[PDB]
Amino acid sequence: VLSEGEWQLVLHVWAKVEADVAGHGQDIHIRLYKSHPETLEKHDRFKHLKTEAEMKASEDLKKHGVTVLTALGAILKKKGHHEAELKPLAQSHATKHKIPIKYLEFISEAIIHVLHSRHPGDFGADAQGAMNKALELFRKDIAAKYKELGYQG
Ligand code: HEM
Ligand SMILES: [O]
Repeated sequence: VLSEGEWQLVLHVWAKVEADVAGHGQDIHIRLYKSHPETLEKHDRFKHLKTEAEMKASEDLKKHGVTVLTALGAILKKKGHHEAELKPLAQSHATKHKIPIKYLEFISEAIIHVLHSRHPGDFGADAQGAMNKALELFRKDIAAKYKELGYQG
């Protein structure tokens, strides 16, 4: 649904994330947990972290951020052909972690906020539009996989 040109913008900005995976991971999760504190209760391994300082001091959270962004980066680089990458993710998030689709909108907001926060120059109107479209397709496809697993999250 994205043009080849929009995908180049998504991957261009993604390389900036890859220059600091762990720092982007942290900032996205702190944003997620600070703005949507109910998501913290679904991150049972992190729910004891109540302050942004406790969160930034958690090397465990920092590691998880790398795991999330690494997985998300692999999806974005497939330019929409991510069936195989989304399958394990939908399986675990729908059946094991029980993360609703709405929480994916929340982390999507957080990703975009952090990207603009760190790269206001490269992440302009067009890049934001493309990244929003890419994250939108990601949630759309993963919601379809949720239903196929019988969980509508
Ligand atoms: C872009 C969106 C997301 C991506 C790419 C992502 C990716 C991952 C990956 C790769 C794992 C480890 C393997 C697995 O169990 O599937 C994981 C674990 C997990 N994710 Fe997600 N995730 C996303 C969003 C979320 C959100 C919004 C939550 C809400 C709290 C969440 C909750 C969890 C939990 C609870 C685990 C298990 C961690 C543990 O207890 O060790 N995920 N995620
Ligand atoms: O995650």
